[PDB]
Amino acid sequence: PYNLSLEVVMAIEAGLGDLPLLPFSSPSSPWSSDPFSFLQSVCHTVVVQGVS
Amino acid sequence: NITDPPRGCVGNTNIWKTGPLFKRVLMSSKYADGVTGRVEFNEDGDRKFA
Repeated sequence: PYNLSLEVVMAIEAGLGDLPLLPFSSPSSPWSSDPFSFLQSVCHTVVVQGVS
Repeated sequence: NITDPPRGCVGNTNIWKTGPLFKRVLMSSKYADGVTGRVEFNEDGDRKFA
């Protein structure tokens, strides 16, 4: 409803910033063993993006 | 094989080994305990004949 326009927000592990027009390849670091930090980051990114 | 419950909320990222056996053991007491007495909790885990 209300002429919705779809927007996709990629909640990658990297910090929020302007999307760059250049492919950068770097080695992936191991995931943090604390899931609470990941949950808080996901919640903050969703709130900022207003993800439905 | 009675593994103690895991400690912590972030370190534990697996289900406890003491699962269905622990539930079956817990839902196996049949005595006269408490004011109601005759603890016969079965099926979903609720007593009978109150």
